[PDB]
Parts: sequence; structure tokens; C-alpha cells
Amino acid sequence: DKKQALLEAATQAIAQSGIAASTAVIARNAGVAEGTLFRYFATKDELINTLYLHLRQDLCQSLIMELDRSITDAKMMMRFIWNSGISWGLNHPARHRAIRQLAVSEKLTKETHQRDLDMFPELRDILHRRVLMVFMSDEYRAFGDGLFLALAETTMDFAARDPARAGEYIALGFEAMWRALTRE
Amino acid sequence: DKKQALLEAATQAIAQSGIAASTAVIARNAGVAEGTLFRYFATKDELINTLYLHLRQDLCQSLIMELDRSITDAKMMMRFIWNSGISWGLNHPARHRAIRQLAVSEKLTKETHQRDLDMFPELRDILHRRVLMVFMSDEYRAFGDGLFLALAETTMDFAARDPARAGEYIALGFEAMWRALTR
Ligand SMILES: COc1ccc(Cc2nccc3cc(OC)c(OC)cc23)cc1OC
Ligand SMILES: COc1ccc(Cc2nccc3cc(OC)c(OC)cc23)cc1OC
Repeated sequence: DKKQALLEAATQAIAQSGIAASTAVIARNAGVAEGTLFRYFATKDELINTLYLHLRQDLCQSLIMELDRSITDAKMMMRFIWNSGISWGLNHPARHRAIRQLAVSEKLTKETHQRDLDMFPELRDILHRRVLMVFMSDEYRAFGDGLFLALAETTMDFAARDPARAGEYIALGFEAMWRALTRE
Repeated sequence: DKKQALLEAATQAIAQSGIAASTAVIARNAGVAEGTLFRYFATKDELINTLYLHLRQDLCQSLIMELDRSITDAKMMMRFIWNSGISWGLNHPARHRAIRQLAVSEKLTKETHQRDLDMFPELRDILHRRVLMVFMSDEYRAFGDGLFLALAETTMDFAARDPARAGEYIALGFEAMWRALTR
């Protein structure tokens, strides 16, 4: 599948180099001509948006399959989601870094954000109820995502380096993020 | 001054590579033999700690010089200090990135942390009064600094890429950081 090879190649290149990764380099590492990349993605912006949703879907498969939903308290559910996302990101550091590079890019469309939210309805509902309004807004969502992902990456880095304390770092990082980004 | 040249070469190398930066490379980039580096710094860990204090001293010179001394409210003082620090880091991205790499390395000693905050007593006193106790503890201070510096660098990134909203990024990032780290 040329498209799957392109998505994997875009993941690695955008993780490494951000959205400034050129469509010509992505094509080469996928083993195809650049016109072939545009054969599957009309523009680079479409590739950015398609890749983002592809990576979010991969993450969400882990978040949802793992979700202990004997849980109805929102913060408890979010802690579980956080823990699962930490595990996913440590297992897939390039996929996680690509999500972060794409999320802070301001290239993601309204349709992409809507589909992203709707892929995981329980998470969506909690974010709309609890995240500070400015960080769900079109104007500042990318900044809210940037702050969230900065705290997530720091938590992952410390957990990876000091596994004896990993559970404590993950808990403290979740709690700091929760205070920073949510309101009662 | 080869000590200053070594500190500058160490700043750029550690900003790029973290504390894995090679002392042979730092010495070569300062134009001296590697053994000359160790005449100025007894060990690589001492270089790490001295450089951290050197860069924190530079930052604090701006923080202290800029601080409005008529402000007595702790949070408002910290908002001013945050803004001054954002300005300094945007003007000196390698120095700030080196501080971040050194802070999260866990190679900074308790004494170095003490000497660091003693350079800016107003900041020191506010941190001890307001930061969550876990993030002032020896065991989790490096993580507290990592969270702080992650929010700081994200704020700098957005203010630099979208300067038309710099004041809003700086204010939103401060409040997020403040809620993350204080009680
Ligand atoms: C550790 O990394 C993650 C952990 C959880 C998620 C799921 C998620 N996506 C978007 C916004 C989120 C916002 C959250 O809280 C504000 C949150 O708390 C668990 C999870 C969120 C994504 C993650 O990275 C993309
Ligand atoms: C934007 O970058 C900075 C801004 C302020 C400072 C000063 C400072 N140093 C250590 C811990 C700090 C912790 C703070 O709040 C918890 C704080 O609020 C203004 C400033 C802090 C350092 C900064 O980077 C090293």
C-alpha cells in the first residue's frame, strides 16, 4: 500500500522535522515519486490533516480498548485515558511526536478537529465540560494542545528515564495538567 | 578569556545535545585542548553545575533589573518575572534551552539549587511559600522544573511564531503554569 507507506514516512519525517518536512523527502522515504504523494493527498495540507486523524485514530484505539469503564467520574476517566496515552506514546514516540508537531501547526481544519473530537465521544464530552473555554476555542486551541502535549511529553520523558518513579511522575503530571487546563 | 569561551561553547553544545554533549567537542569549540577544560572545571558534573549557575545568573540579571519594585503582590510579581523571563529566553534561545537541558538532567546538586535561588531572594521566597511542596522536594524538583520549563518553552514558541498574540500567549501560559505548580 503506497498510501500506508506514505503515512508512515510522513510520521517519521514530521516527528523529526515538523510540518516543514518537504513532500519530496516524504515521497522518497516511502519509495515513490512526489507526484505519487500528491496522487494520494491533493495538497500537503491535506496530508497533514489526514495524517493527524490517522495518528489520533491509532491512539484512540488504545485509549478505548483499554478504557476501564466501570468509571463514571470524569477526572478518574481522564486519569485512565492519560495513563493509556502515556503508554501509547512511549511505545510509539514518533507517532506521538508527529501528533504534537501537527497539533501546534495551525494547519488543522475545522472538519479535522470535529472528526477528532467525535472519534472518542466520552473524551469530547469531558473536554467540552471541563477544559477552560479559551483552550477549546478556534483562536487558542492549538496553544491549549501545545500546553497539554508539553506536559505529556515531559511526563513521558521522566517516566521513561526513571521507571521506578514512573507511576508517580505519571500521576503528578496528570494532576498538574488537570489544574492547568481544566476548571470546575 | 578561555573560561568564558568554555562556558559559551558548553552553552551551545548542551543546548543542542543535552548533557550528553562531549567535553572534547566543547573544548575544541572553545579553542582549547580537552585537558584545559578540566583545568577550569574539575569534572563534567562540575561543568554542568557551574554552567547552570552561570546561565541562571545571566537570566536573573534581567529579571532583577526589570522587576517593578512597587509591586508587592506575590502572584503579580511572578507574572512580571515570567514576562521578563520569556523576553530573555526569546532573546537568548540557546541559553534558555541549555538551562532546560541542565535542569531536567538530575545532575544539579541541592547546593546548586540553593545557590541558584539565593541569587534572586524575592523569587526564592515566593517559590518556597507558594509552590506545591512536592515540586520543591529533592526527589521531584527536577520534574517540577521540567513541567515549568515545558510550559515556558511552549509559551515562547507560540509568541515567537505568532507575535500578534504574544501578550495573550504569555498571560495564558503564566496562568496555566501557576495553576500547575502552586497552591
Ligand atoms: C500522554 O499523551 C496523551 C494522553 C492522552 C491523550 C488523549 C487526549 N487527547 C486530546 C486532548 C486531551 C486533553 C486531556 O485533558 C485536558 C486529556 O486528559 C487525559 C487527554 C486528551 C492524548 C495524548 O497525546 C496525544
Ligand atoms: C520563561 O522562562 C522563565 C521565566 C521565569 C524564570 C524564573 C523562575 N525560575 C525558576 C522557577 C520559577 C518558577 C515560577 O513559578 C512557579 C516562576 O514564575 C514566574 C519563575 C521561575 C525562569 C524561566 O526560564 C528559566
